[PDB]
Amino acid sequence: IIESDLERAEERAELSEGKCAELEEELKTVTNNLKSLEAQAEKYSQKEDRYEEEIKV
Amino acid sequence: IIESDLERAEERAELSEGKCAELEEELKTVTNNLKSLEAQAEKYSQKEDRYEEEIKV
Amino acid sequence: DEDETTALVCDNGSGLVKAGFAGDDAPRAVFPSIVGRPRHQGVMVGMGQKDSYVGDEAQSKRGILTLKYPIEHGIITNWDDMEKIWHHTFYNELRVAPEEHPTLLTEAPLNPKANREKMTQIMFETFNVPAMYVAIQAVLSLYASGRTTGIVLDSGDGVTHNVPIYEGYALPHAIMRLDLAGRDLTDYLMKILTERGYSFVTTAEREIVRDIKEKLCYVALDFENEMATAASSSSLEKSYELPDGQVITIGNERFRCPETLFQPSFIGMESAGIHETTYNSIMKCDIDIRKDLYANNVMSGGTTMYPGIADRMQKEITALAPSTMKIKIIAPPERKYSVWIGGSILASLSTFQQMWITKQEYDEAGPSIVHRKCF
Amino acid sequence: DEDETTALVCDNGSGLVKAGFAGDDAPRAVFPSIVGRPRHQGVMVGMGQKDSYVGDEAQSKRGILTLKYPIEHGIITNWDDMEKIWHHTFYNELRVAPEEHPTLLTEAPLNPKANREKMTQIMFETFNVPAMYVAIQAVLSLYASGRTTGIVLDSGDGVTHNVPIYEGYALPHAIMRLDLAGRDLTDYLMKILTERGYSFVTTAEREIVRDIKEKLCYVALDFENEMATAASSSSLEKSYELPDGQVITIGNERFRCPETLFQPSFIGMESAGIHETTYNSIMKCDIDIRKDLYANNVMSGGTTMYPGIADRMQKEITALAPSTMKIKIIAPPERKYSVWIGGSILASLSTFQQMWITKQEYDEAGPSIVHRKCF
Amino acid sequence: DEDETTALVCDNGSGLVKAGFAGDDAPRAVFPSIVGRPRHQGVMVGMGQKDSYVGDEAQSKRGILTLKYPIEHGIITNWDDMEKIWHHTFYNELRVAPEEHPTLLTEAPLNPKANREKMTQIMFETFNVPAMYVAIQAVLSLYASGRTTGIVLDSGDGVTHNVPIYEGYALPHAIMRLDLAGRDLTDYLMKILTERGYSFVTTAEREIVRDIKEKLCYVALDFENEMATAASSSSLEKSYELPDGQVITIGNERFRCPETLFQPSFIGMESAGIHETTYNSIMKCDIDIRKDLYANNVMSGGTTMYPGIADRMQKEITALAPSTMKIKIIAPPERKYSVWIGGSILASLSTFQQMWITKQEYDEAGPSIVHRKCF
Repeated sequence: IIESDLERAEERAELSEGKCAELEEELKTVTNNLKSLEAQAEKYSQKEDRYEEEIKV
Repeated sequence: IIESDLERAEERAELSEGKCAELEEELKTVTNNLKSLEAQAEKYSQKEDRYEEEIKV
Repeated sequence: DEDETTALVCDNGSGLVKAGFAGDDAPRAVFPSIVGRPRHQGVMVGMGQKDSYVGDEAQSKRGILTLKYPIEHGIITNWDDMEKIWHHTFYNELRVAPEEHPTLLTEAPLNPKANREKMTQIMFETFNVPAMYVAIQAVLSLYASGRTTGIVLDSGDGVTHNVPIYEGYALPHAIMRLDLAGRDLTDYLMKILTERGYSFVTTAEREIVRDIKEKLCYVALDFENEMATAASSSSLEKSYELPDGQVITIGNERFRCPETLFQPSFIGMESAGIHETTYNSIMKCDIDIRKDLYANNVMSGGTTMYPGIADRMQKEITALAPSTMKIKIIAPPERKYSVWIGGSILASLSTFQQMWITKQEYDEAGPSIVHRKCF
Repeated sequence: DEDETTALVCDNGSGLVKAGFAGDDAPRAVFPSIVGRPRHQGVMVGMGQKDSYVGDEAQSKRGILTLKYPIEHGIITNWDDMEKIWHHTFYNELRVAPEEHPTLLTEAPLNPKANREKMTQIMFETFNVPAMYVAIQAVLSLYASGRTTGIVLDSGDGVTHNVPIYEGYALPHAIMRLDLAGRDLTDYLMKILTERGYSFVTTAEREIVRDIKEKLCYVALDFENEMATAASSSSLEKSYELPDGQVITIGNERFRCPETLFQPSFIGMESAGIHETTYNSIMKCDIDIRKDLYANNVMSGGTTMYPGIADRMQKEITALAPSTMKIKIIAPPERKYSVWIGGSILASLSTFQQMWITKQEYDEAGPSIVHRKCF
Repeated sequence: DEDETTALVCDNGSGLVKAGFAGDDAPRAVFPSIVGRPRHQGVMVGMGQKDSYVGDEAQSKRGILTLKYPIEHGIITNWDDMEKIWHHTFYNELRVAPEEHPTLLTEAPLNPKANREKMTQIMFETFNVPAMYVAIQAVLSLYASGRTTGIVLDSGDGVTHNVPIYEGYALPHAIMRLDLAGRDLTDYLMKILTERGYSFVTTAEREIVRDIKEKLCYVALDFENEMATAASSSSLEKSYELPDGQVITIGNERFRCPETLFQPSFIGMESAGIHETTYNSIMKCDIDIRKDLYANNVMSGGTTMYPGIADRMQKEITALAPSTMKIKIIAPPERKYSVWIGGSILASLSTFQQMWITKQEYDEAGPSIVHRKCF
């Protein structure tokens, strides 16, 4: 019974670990996108200025 | 051992669930930061476009 | 069981079949496109045991079965097995009778004609469906993604179709179709892992490698730098647990397989790769089309779930594209599950009620009607 | 073999290269415009094996080669491969060194100028030819056909230009360049044969479809009537034997490929076809020119081989052409070889020996000189 | 000791090891790939007795030895045992110390790294060979067989390679590692002879069955009619003399064993067998390659010595193959010895003198060098 609950609890660990890994992969994907977007938001803010400068010029 | 492994299987259910929940929060955090940076990068891309439109003008 | 004669939607590929009803958000059940058969002599008597197994039954009992896929490279070659898959799909898990519901099936635009014709015949003759439609995978992906204009790069298990669409219309002269797919990447991974001391040559072994691929493999953004490290250090290896307790680790092979999408020569294929064909699908369209296709590279199908693939596809085409112009990729969490989603959307459109073939016109014309009525 | 320092003549398209000695009625050597390269890793040693193969070498060992051509839609894009083709054609097959012979190369009048400059530069700098001339393909087609007046519809592999000439004079305002040629007709056929269940995408496969087209296809005097029968009866299918012993049968696809000449929309082109350009080039010619060009519309180059094309074209032009006037298409035996033959006729005229760029004028000015010296 | 510093050649399979010097037309000696060890307690004293016996010593003293094979389906897993076999080979039968001569060893390229790395290391570090070269079995077989193009069927003791070669090039995507070999045929025969009342379960018994197989078995081009009679009549049984004077007769089992190569299900293997595997390797090659491989199926390795095998293979392939085409098998007397013969040929080619790893490059790079210098 404990083993059956263990198997299910382990299954939950696996399902939850599955989700953990999936979220981790999504976390990293999103975080990697965050980072590329941090780079883009800054490059874009810089472009906001390069373009603003093209307008000023 | 089995009760201990149930406690561990359950601990792992809790740990992996706990961690996947932490990742859901980290994921939502980076997703929201991504959305913010994306919105920011997009606001800049929109400004870049406004300038591009004005650059063309 | 439904309160309307809603169409059934069955996204039948060379991998898994996703099925449910039109108007929903997701399939009710998914099934391997497999019919399994024992390769052993029975010893005990009164054990049940089928002559043939279908879908998930075939996969669950696979330890002694040889498993065959009725669909290869997007085309049904074995329609007796598809009748079994559809019987299972409809009556065992969705638990619906197509006799009371229109049914929508999917295929690539240059999928050989026998596919849509036999799909039409099975549903009208064995299921006696009141209506049929065979839909375009790119169309379905565009509805799911919220676009009418873009390149649909559908790199799934069967074929890569890669068709440019503008304002909802085909630009067929620019379809950069390619006989390179997820199934070849699986075959490559079986061979490259064999080289590591883990041979994978039987059916059970093939299903395991496909599972390994889906969880461990990636394409990355920069192959040469990724391999310079993966080939030099164990820090980039990842383990996998096999059903019998064996543990396999994969190093640079983890991405060298998937890389075949960008370097087809790895498996003996003569091809520019999926990113050059994506680029050419845009380039081969008229100059006043190109700008909208560059801004809308639509990713769908399988293999779209490899880490680094959306980022890499945009990098590879923007690198071939002209300067000044912005080139963008669309790669939503609905990637690969876009064909089924599009089926639900399309089946339910009021304007699509003029596209469905009824079990009237069918009898006068026969299954060849699909070539007069669908696309 | 040659016993005199006659001019060499060589016509070069995206299809094939024809060459021989001026004064004859045929090229003495014909090679594919192909340079082949191996795409495999060698394992045996002492096997010979080239870095590159040219012309017939490229086709003979093609089983493991990727095959590329240097000329696209009328222009040279790869001068290095043209040098290899000419080196082989002149020194190995014709057994002639151009250093001792003037050489005549060809293009239609709207061909981008870079093509004439490259033809001039390669022969003067890598072959050390004592003299050069670049002639108009329409000029040479009319010489081969026995005409001074007529419209040359050069439906070759790359591009069709449809150039009108009256009394030996250009009517350049009326040249209706068309983006439809034999290479596109091959692509159409590859897609329609895919619909029949035979995918042809790799080099060996692309060569097969080109060969199928050349041997099995015809235009069809009446497209719709020919299709009504071809689509209904297997008696109109022609069986082609594939290199590995397998066969492919082709039905209405047999004529739908060349039909693109009358239906360019088949490959996504915004045009009615070769008969439309035939009609527009004459339509824009002077009202007192038209009668002589309508009675002498001239087929030249390849794709004119279609035993359906002779009647198909005269019917299509007659239908658009004025009454009272005799409307006629010349479809001479000097087809698919008319430019080379015309080249021999021009190159050997006594009146043409003052038309040569010498290898003096060339070095003083550079290859741009061809733009002032030829036409 | 020789009249030249010729390379020594040793072909180490999972069955037997063939060895001699490069430039000869035969190995000087053949040894079983066996290291034997006593399984009994000594009773007498001053009896000599080794810890282990190798090759022919291992077989001659086998009455009380357990006999192990250091090579597992082409992979050396026990390199201490191979070093002892090699020392015996080089010093007792060839009578040449490797220190003064380059050495050529062979493997399938399908072998998962460890074999070529350890083979290279043993010769450089325990024998101090001045140079090394690990060769491809398909290459060696084609040189021995007089071919540059064809498929090598080396169905020997370990693994079947079935690798196609065109113009000296590998076509690696078409190579199918097959887990069906002469060693499995022996195990099958031990079990079916047990059914007849002659159990074979020990080392001595395994060696007897291998000897029975080699001398009594055949495959038959028509196994069905052959078994209908062989299983019905004693007139088709052949007597074999067992080491102790007892006699075993074998009937349909004689061919039933070899038949496994065409009926792999007999040993529990999920495979189409060697004829279909060969066919698929042909099929997987390009369409302009397929015809040259169909006409050039080349037998090598072991089991290719069974009566009816050249005809059995040619007929099975012909049945799978398309019409018009002629399917042919080359089956030289250099069978089973062909990899060694090829080693002699390859080691001696002038175009292969730059392929050798020197005992300098080896130490600077280590054994991983085999991946940069050999193939």
